[PDB]
Amino acid sequence: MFENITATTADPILGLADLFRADERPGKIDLGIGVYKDETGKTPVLTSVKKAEQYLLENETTKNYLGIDGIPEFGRCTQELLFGKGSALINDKRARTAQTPGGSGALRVAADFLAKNTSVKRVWVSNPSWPNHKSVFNSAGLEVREYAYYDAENHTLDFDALINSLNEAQAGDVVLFHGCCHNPTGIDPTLEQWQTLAQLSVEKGWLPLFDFAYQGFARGLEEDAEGLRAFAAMHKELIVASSYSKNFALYNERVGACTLVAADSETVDRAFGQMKAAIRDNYSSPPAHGASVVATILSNDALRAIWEQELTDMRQRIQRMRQLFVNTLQEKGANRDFSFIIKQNGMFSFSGLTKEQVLRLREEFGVYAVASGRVNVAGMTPDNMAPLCEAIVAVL
Amino acid sequence: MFENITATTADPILGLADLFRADERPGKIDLGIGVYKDETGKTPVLTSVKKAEQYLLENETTKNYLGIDGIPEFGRCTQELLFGKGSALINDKRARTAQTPGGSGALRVAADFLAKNTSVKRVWVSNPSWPNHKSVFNSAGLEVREYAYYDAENHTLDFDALINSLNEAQAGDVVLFHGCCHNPTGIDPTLEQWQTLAQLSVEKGWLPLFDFAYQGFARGLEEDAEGLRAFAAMHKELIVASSYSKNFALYNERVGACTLVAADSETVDRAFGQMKAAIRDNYSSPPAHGASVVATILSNDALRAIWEQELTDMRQRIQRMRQLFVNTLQEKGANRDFSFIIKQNGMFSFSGLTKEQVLRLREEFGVYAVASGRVNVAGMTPDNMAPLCEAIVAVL
Ligand SMILES: O=C(O)CCc1ccccc1
Ligand SMILES: O=C(O)CCc1ccccc1
Repeated sequence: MFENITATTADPILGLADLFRADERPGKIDLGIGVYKDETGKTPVLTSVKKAEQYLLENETTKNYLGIDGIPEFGRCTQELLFGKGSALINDKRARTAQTPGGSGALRVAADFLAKNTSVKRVWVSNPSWPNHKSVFNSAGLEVREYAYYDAENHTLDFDALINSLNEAQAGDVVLFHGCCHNPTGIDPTLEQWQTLAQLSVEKGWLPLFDFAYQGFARGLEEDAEGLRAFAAMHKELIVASSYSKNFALYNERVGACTLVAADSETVDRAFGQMKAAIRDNYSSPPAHGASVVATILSNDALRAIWEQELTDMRQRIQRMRQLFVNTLQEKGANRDFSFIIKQNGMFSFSGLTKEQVLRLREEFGVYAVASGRVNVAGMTPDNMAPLCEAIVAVL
Repeated sequence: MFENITATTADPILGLADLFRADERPGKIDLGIGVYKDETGKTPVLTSVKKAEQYLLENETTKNYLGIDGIPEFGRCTQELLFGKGSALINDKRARTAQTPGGSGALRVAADFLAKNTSVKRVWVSNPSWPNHKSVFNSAGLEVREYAYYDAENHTLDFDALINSLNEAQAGDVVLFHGCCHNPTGIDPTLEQWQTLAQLSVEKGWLPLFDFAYQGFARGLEEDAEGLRAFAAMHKELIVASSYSKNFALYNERVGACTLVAADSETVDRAFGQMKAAIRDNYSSPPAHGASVVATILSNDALRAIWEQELTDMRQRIQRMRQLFVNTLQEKGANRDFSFIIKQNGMFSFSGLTKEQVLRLREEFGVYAVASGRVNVAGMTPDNMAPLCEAIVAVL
């Protein structure tokens, strides 16, 4: 049965770790997968996470199965982060949260739930795009269409092209939005743009799906949720697939959430029953450790303030690497204006490298960016900056 | 888009956790979900597990993503536990293991893999079966057929009927076997029957899939793997969905494995690529914490001797409860001979109780069993035995 299985296209991002590891060039540099690094080029455990885990070591008395939807206090903390403490969504009990294995898990759960229980047939995603969106949604039998998003001459959100692109999108189509730190462009709608989009989505009868993996990385926790909250103020229904992988540097514990919102409690509770059925046929119930850490941190005043400052330190270091990055490129002999890189949010820099230029950075310099030309600014340090910028300049 | 979604109960068995929880009667007894309890009626974290978490707290330096297939040492330890240390499957590099969130996650991964990459159309499952086998495989678009298994008269394998009912299983069909402690019946093939079954499937051209969640709970670690290894010795191709939820009392950390076996190394690597693609389309990569614990324990000599003793203590306690259970059924004047229960492997007794008797147990006595009549013997203590036995006696 297995002799004739055909090999797959390597994943443009995930496949990068093996290719990087196998490269024998001394001085190779990994700017691929979006993991935050410190000044030393390490990805450490957060001290607030270590404190929470020590707490769990001392105090946990069982590993008994969580509910299918996970730790209740986790869902409750997720909803405050997403919607704001005194939110009308929370007071009206209009939202149900399933703790999932990562925002990835939340995406797949959303996709299965929608394919099995609704009339949804397509999801609209942005180009440039995050590859797993089309992969996850297609696997659940959903068709995926692209909307336009980016002006590549100006390195700007092309707002009219976004809207014109979606003239197409019908009532009961899903439209996917990145809550902040658009992956890969780093360009986000303004508040006013978020409000226009929200109003258009209501009028068009779209079902909004927010992929929210970077809360805290654009401007800060509350300001990063403005876009989502503006959609939340307008809509009877939406889904949020959120992650704690990046904001807690908890990548490998797979901590995320699928939040369902509907017009009232009755409806959301009833629809959430079928979300649980979608999880049943998948991984059955979610992993306790990472979510308990996040719930422990978010529930304790003192721990939370420790985490919040760690998060801003992460964000400030990336801002510093972005200034250093555009400065070093100039100094290494790039003509070009690269100031547009300073105003991209999140972990990445995106300009306009072709696949050919990316492959050359790799073969010739051992510098690994993603096939799309996306570079991990958060993987840059004062020590790799010079060789990495020299590599980039040579391929321009 | 959500208003017409219909009320449902998701997982029937996990659904019992809630039914049990919401019940306000103080003498309620839980005999549903297969979770081990100690003498005090608690589900403690294992000492070996606490020791491992302690080590991890003290020594982990990163939460950077695992590879799609998880911790390499976890994979190694799994295949050794599965196939034996000297195995030709290991030396010949014919097996690839992905760490998954539970054996449940492994079943889903296996099903998507098959649905997507092979011409497998149907999966044959025992009668009776674990309920989630059917819904998992159906969710991936695979027909599920039933084979004869349990002789509900002799409380025995109806082996000849099993072979008759599999006559129509075609070359390239999947046949699902439980590695040991068949759930729910507690009746496993003998080694000789396993050997007959291994011969037949080679002859018939079936793809065997093993659900192996109870290694160590029938007779012991190596003894329980005998059926699997008799299949491994004969087959070109094979899939194992194994779990550490029960043997490490680690239910909520979601620790399992999907093992793929093919004829040679090139074949298994090319197909495993597509297994990785099925995971990428799903939760992307598995949770580190639980599997780290298991890898920590299995690769350190003293730590694993502590674990094996704890597992021995779990099995030995269950057997003492089985004996106490039939004896006190008798003493309470039971109107059927329940000595057949002594012969069942694992955590359960499949007792022959009807749906009516199950509902009356729940309603009159606050004793909660699975609707099939399966009761969790591992949830029985000396303290709850007499009340639960008077309950069963009254409904017979
Ligand atoms: O590099 C990224 O885009 C973020 C990390 C990631 C990559 C692929 C799947 C899940 C998370
Ligand atoms: O009770 C059982 O059959 C074992 C525990 C379990 C139940 C449902 C999903 C995963 C594991």
